[PDB]
Amino acid sequence: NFKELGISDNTVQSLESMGFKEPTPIQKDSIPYALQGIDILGQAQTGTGKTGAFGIPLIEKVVGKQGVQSLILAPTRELAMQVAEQLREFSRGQGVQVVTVFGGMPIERQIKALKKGPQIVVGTPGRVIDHLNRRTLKTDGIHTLILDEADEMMNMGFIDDMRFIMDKIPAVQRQTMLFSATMPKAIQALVQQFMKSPKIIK
Ligand SMILES: Nc1ncnc2c1ncn2[C@@H]1O[C@H](COP(=O)(O)O)[C@@H](O)[C@H]1O
Repeated sequence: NFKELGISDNTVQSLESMGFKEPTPIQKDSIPYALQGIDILGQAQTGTGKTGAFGIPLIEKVVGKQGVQSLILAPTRELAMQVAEQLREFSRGQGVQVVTVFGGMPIERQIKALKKGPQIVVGTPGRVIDHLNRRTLKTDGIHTLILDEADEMMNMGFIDDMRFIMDKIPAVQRQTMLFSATMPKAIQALVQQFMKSPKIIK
């Protein structure tokens, strides 16, 4: 169960309340490794429980810390919103802020949210780069970087954006996770250059 995987009591209560009675296979396989700080390469698709697989240990990692601690990249506004909603449910009542940054709104609204130093930022690669270029997303405290559906981000033209983000965020103290159903050459290059010999989970 989630307790036996190493998850704290308050987070487990929140998971139970959202209907997570038992971990999924990918959560059982990933979570103990994610908690150990190891880089993870997940070959998984929606339906597996992959949001919980990265999100649950991320909550355990950032709770009680200050400033932007983690960045999750998603291919679409819709997936970003869904991931952010789940993370807010996981972390219910523990003082964790989650901020979403994607296109379609003026960037001023997001800048204001980022000034408060949310522990978790979830965004699309293009919008994230806008904040990096404006210095409104500080990378100095970012200790976890998650690429959700890396193949889909590449299908939408974001490979250079992903490369840039992975190069710009300091790597030595960073834990990186990459989830993707397919791994074409461009994605394999990201793993080889920007990750630390990740554990492969299938
Ligand atoms: N351990 C679990 N028990 C029941 N439902 C879950 C569990 N983990 C994830 N889910 C749900 O599984 C669906 C697929 O999640 P994902 O693969 O993260 O897109 C989502 O609706 C989640 O809420």
